[PDB]
Amino acid sequence: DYSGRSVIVVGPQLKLHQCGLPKLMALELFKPFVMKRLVDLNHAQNIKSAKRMVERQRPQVWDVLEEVIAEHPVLLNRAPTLHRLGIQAFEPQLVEGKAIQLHPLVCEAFNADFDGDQMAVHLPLSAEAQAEARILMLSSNNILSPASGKPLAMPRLDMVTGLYYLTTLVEGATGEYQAATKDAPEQGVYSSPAEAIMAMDRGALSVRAKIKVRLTELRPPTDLEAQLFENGWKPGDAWTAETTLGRVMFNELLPKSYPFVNEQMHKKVQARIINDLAERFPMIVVAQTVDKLKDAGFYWATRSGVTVSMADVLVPPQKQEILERHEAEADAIERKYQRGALNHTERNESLVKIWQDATEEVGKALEEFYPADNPIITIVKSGATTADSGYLTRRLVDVSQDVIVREHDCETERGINVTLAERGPIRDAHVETSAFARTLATDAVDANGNVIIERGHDLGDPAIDALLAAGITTVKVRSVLTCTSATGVCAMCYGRSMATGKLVDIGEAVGIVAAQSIGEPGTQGGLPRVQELFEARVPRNKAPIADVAGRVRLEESDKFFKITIVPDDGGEEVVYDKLSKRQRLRVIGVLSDGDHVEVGDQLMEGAADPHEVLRVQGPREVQIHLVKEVQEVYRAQGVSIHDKHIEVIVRQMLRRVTIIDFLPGSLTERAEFAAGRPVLMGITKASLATDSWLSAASFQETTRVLTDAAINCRSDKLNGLKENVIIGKLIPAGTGISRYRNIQVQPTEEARAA
Amino acid sequence: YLTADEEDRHVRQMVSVATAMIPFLEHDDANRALMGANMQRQAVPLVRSEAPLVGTGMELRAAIDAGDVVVADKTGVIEEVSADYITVMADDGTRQSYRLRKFARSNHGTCANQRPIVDAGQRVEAGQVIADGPCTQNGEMALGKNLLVAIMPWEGHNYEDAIILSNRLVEEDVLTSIHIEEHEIDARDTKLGAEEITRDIPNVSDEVLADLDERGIVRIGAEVRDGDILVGKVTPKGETELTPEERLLRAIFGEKAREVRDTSLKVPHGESGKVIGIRVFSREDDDELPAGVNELVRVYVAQKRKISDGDKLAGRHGNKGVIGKILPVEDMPFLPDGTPVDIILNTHGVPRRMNIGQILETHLGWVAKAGWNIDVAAGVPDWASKLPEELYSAPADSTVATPVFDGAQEGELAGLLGSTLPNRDGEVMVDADGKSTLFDGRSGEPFPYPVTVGYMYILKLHHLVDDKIHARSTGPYSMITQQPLGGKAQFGGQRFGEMECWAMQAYGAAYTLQELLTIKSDDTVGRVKVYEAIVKGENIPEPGIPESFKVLLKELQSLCLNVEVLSSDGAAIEMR
Amino acid sequence: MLISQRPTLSEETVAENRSRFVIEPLEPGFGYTLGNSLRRTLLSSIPGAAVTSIRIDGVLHEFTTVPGVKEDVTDIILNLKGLVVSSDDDEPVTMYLRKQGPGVVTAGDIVPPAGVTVHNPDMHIATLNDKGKLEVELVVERGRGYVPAVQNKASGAEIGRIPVDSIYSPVLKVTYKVEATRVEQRTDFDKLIIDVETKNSISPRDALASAGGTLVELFGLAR
Amino acid sequence: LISQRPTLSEETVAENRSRFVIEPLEPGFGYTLGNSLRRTLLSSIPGAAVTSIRIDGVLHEFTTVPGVKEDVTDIILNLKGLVVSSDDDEPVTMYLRKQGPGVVTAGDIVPPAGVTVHNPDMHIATLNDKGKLEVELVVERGRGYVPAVQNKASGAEIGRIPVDSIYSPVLKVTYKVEATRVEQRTDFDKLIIDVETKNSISPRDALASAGGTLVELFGLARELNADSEHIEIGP
Amino acid sequence: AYDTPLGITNPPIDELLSRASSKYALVIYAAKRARQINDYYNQLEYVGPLVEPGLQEKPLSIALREIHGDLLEHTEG
Ligand SMILES: [Zn+2]
Repeated sequence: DYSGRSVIVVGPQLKLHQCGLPKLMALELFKPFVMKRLVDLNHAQNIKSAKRMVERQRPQVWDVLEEVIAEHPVLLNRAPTLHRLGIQAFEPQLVEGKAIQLHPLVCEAFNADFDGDQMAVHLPLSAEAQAEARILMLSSNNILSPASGKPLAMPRLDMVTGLYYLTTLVEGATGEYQAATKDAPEQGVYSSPAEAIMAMDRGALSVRAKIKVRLTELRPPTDLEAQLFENGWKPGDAWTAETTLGRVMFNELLPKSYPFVNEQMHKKVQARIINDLAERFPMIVVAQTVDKLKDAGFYWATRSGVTVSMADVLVPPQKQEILERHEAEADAIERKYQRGALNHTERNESLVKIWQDATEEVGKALEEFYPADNPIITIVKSGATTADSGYLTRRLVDVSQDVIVREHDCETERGINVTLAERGPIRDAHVETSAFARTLATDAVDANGNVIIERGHDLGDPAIDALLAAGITTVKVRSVLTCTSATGVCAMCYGRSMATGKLVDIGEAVGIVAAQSIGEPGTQGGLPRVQELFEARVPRNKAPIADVAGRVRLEESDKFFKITIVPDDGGEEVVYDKLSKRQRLRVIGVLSDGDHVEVGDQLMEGAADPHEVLRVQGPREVQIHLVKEVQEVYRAQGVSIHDKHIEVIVRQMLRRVTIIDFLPGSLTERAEFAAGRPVLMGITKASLATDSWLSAASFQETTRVLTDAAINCRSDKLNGLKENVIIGKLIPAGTGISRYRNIQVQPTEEARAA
Repeated sequence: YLTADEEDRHVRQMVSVATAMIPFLEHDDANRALMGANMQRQAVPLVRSEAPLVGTGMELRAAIDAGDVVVADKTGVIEEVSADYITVMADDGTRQSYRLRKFARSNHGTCANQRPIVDAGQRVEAGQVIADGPCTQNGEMALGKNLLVAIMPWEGHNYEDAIILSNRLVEEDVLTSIHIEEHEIDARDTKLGAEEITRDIPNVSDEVLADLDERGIVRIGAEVRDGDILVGKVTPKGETELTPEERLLRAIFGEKAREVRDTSLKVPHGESGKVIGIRVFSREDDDELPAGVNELVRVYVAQKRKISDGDKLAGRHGNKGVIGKILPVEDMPFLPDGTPVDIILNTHGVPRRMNIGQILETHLGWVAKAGWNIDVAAGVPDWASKLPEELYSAPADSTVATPVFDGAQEGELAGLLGSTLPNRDGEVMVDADGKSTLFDGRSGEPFPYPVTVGYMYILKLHHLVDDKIHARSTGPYSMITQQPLGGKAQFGGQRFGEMECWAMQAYGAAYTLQELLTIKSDDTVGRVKVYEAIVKGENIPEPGIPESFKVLLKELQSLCLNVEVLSSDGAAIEMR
Repeated sequence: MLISQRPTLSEETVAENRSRFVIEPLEPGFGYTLGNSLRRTLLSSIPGAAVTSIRIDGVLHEFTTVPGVKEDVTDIILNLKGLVVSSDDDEPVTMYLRKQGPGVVTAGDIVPPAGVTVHNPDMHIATLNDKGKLEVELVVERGRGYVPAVQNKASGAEIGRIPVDSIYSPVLKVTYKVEATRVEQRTDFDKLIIDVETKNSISPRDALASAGGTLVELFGLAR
Repeated sequence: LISQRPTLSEETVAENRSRFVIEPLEPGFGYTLGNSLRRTLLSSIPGAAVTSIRIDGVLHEFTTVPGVKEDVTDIILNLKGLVVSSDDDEPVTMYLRKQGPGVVTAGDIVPPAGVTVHNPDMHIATLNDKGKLEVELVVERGRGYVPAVQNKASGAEIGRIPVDSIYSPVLKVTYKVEATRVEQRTDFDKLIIDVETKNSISPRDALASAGGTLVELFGLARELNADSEHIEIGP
Repeated sequence: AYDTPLGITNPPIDELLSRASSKYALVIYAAKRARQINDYYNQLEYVGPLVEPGLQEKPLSIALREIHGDLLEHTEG
């Protein structure tokens, strides 16, 4: 109940925390509410009169609607719902028309195109529900992707081009600064930022000019800030620098405390600057700062002067004619191939040189052919421009939903090593998804020298650069794989919440968030390989791993390969019998005969059997391997998923050890546990093995689970959150934990006196 | 014709009917073409049905073949023409007539009005068009209107797919379309008695009946809002066993508790319009109505639908978006004429999304609207070498046809923009680039850069905001499962799926989730308690047990599974 | 450097319905802002002079036909919308139009009551034939801007009457242009001309003077 | 015509800054008069400012002054902040001379009869140990913002520096528009105007100045007929 | 300097999160106080509003201002 939907239209004039609500919809939605207020203020005496008064849409009820709506949040949601950001809270504003007005920045999260999409609206009723919308699900509090930590409400597609244009620098623009000499003084300087505006309204100053002025309210750059003061600041102080008037107006949008930027506001830059703000400033600041970038971005997107027409879209006539010689030479070489002058490989290689010649020719024209100030290029230079995967996400969710932070610290010293941008004379490209937002298991000291960072630090981006100076090439960081928490995981092991940017809060259901963070791009060497890994199935094409360390002897049979490892023991030689030449050797360079090999190296390029490396290298390594494989697939498609998400899923695969024999049956929990062995099993098998029998029934193999559960006469403790959802109980996560649902709210004796 | 197998023996046809009507089809991507064709068969008939200004040769043959247009069977001359019928006196001496469909409802509620295009004393020929169909003008398909377009991003109101229109399109009824809805209700024999429809209703004021006739059906030409009565029907009821508090008022006010219950047709929630016609079928006289039915009456309601913010528009090239805003004609980017532009389309869709043709019919649209006269006296420019004669000169507002795979070529288009005759007082509004200096109608200052302007042919799409907006606070509840459902008088409830539950769990909002799944959907006792709580202003009550779960236990028990609730203290509980 | 010479407003004529107006002298960057400040007011708040509702004896609603006529009632309403009227009497008043026999009904066939006048009698309304009898009344009211058809359920008109969209805007098409002269030696100034065109219900001077009165009274920042 | 309800309210941000709000208008009247107000306040209010100066010792030296840290440019825009109201309405010449080390302010300059400097504490330049300064100033009444004129382009006055003239007292102005419920429709204009002013005149008085020069400006058009019944706007 | 928040956003969550352990505690924190305030407006005596209320302020928005002012203390179970 208390729900509705309609088609959505753009809301460029809205604040980030707001939404346009059709009056009629808001009327029927709040019907019961406006009925009480309509009777209290004695417009109608009995409730029956109030109902007919709203039903007939009497003109008097529109004033009572703004009063009940005020500061009463609503929940918007668009199907399909991929991540938790697919549902957010907004401040409802009554609007004319039958369409919902959605803030333009939230389109990224909802993946909401304005081609006619519809959005649903729900009305939180109780106090706890309203509070959850105001605090937990509010729009302006959720800015960062809960998968990569990257900002999502960052401007896009319109404001990008607009901001790009505003800050760009044009040579010889009207009013360009000139250091006049010997006849008059310099003409490019200006008294204050306001004066330049008066010179811009008049034909004197072009916003994209290279003029220089003295600012008294913006903060100067870091390097230039030391030379000028080094002791005081410029809240009332002044200083001069040479920048475009636009770059000035741009920096005005940022916070006063942030240092001057002075750059062409490239697409990539705005990500940097917005990222920095989230770390240094509270949420409300970033929310308001992104709101200001929207207005400016749009305004200048209109004055940008970007329109398509005959000239811009025109494809160069010369390109078509140049390819004629290009196609005749590629064909003329084909006529020589048949004659016998081909030489059989250079001819094929030479054709690529012909074909490559056209590619070079189009580049020879491309930027010279279309004037540098081309609107199609400007859009490019600025950077502005199903269920099968959701089937996998369902198994992901069902195997990790009960994974929630249950304590602040487990106090374990165990951890895992991060490469941390090694191979320098050079930062690793994947540090942002492996080292960022972690916590140190052991202190990090550079010898010889002082300890660079103390154990248990947040390992923010500023810390990496500080670490980079020391020349460090590895780091030990806590992880949910090594966490020793009896129930769930601990905050310190999990680390920083991607959404909040601070330490994860106890009660966060990191399991579900992990499954979503992984599932969303699933719809976006693909899903079969990912599903092959999480289900723990033997690789499609098996690849052998080294069973022992030593040198290697390589032999080539007919259509086969033989690989013998000469151990350094040196004991029984390890021989890997028959290996299809179709599945060629791995790479170090490419492996050759006589190279040294370690206890776990993959001998040939391919998918190693996870059950193989488990028996060989032990549980801790299988997790490292699987995460490396999964993250490599997503990395191949350009998807940024922090390792901790994948790790949450992997942790649930090694939780049980086979016994089957000192005990009745196998597959008892590691904590539950007379010798057992570590086990690797797929998510589907792992989730069906949960202790709750109605959770396993609602998931898969319904008939099977009941029969075995009825015989064993099992009893469900109703501990997991799935169960409580079915019977209507409070899920044991978030606001449902014991610690959080027993808070006693009493006013201090000191406050009541007032 | 060539046989399929005959293709091996010896060595525009690939285009469909909907596809062959997209001008500049060759330059648009194949995928965009099909998408554009689907949207042509998605348009709705407009009251005025203006023909496309830049089209292709197919419109004429396509219109008459559809069959919704009136074609003279034999050459002759008309005798009398009235909105009802047209009759032509053939030279042969025979006499033929044609009754014109007027405001007939289509399958999906679209209007099927025909218009007469001929006059008295007019000669006609065999196969010639006599009257215009719904979406035709003078014999060719008119699925939309021609509008002035500016391709500037206008301050985020046209953000990323949305569109902004002039208020003119509302004042001038250019995009206005009529829609007709049918309603039905019947009187039959019942188990208890016989259904009877009449003006008398058990409990009503004389104002709701103020629009009903004797029989109790709404009178023709009446205006009906949501919840009003269309047909007054009543069915037997008993035993009543009315509550004591109900009867005490019955005696106090002296209103006898009637023996029958009200089953009367009311207009659905969110619908409104005038009553066009009524179709009454009664068993009394004639009328083969199925066994049990004693009378039937159908009500036809129709409405003029002004183009509204939220509706969907689209061109023939696959571009579609919602009407994001409608700006007053005043504060609209307008040419130096003071000529406001109709709609403002954003440029962002274009980058590497090819849709190139959409820009071509925009320039050709301005050429066709303004007229041209090539400069061929001594020049005879090289670009017009391939051109046909006397196309050189054309007057203002002329129509143009560019068949798909051989239409106007690129070079010729450029030359046509060079010859672009003035507007009333000699002056040029569009350069050879198809751009012009537009004046921001809200600030007054011109837009610093030349903006592309032209005339494009766009369509009003099938699904409209009025039909798509839904809202519900409380309404009907399903029988087997108490979850809400919207039947008559829509009041349908939005459905909160598992994926939505996943997100709700991810946030940690335990209460919001419980509320949605228990007291908003399935709690037979909770939903009523929260409604009582809201009206009193008291705190929201504590949720109970979702009826879905209760039914679950019975389903397990029906399967011979002894489910036991197993409380910590009493150890055995019956839901009751 | 005060160059003080109060602005001068000059009438002019290009046609009967429209006529230019030229105001000089003015400061820099003042023409564009002032011009659109009047255009936005002209196109909107000039009072009419419009028709609210109509009533045809033979018809009860807009979606029927009249025996004999060529246009349906919905196509006649669309025609009736284009008519430009003018009324100097407050308090709605009704016109009449009765035509019989073959011929063509036009705006001239409409009999205006005392105090109103039809300014484009040449307009085509409907074409009648031998059997066609068109008896129609029209209610003229005075307002401004564009008002949607006031439905007869909001006002108790009754079944019979037909509400129609009303357009009170005597102004047809407005534009402007400025010829600011930047003088290097001395005396920078601006000068604009506006092009006001009306619907024949009032004159360009009448409209501009009405728009001027609105803005003048509206700029009450003195309080 | 009778408009339902206009109003105008004022809230002060600082001593020389204030927000003005008009509520409610009739759509789309916000954009109509909005841009015309900012245009009037900025370029239509009479005020006096500096046109051109000349310094002793700076005749063909491009950028340096002896015995003072500040250079040519830094002092030109230092003076552009000088606010002085005058009724002479012609290029009067004030004079500033201070000897010895020390910081000169806008109070050291001797104002001729009719000119009154409003920012005495304004910093102008810092002096070297054992230094003296003598600068000539040309002040004339102004309107808006006139860029620095070319000195003569004629025979000449050797060693004459024209400077950008900030004639109007209003430093800068910007406007916004919002919609508020009229109890019937959501779309009713709300005009927000943001004016930062010189201490010559306050914002309240600065707005009325723009209101008078604008209402009398439109009086011409009203004079043509004066009986077309435009809009009442109540009392 | 984070300019004045509008309606729902005020008060900022950061300044609220200093008054409790987590964002989830803040929820229950203000929620139970909201039920407390609304009971006082009808009728185990009821307390509040400790802060001078607004024109028509909702009890949940009152409890958030109260928490921002440290006017009450809570204990987690
Ligand atoms: Zn841990």
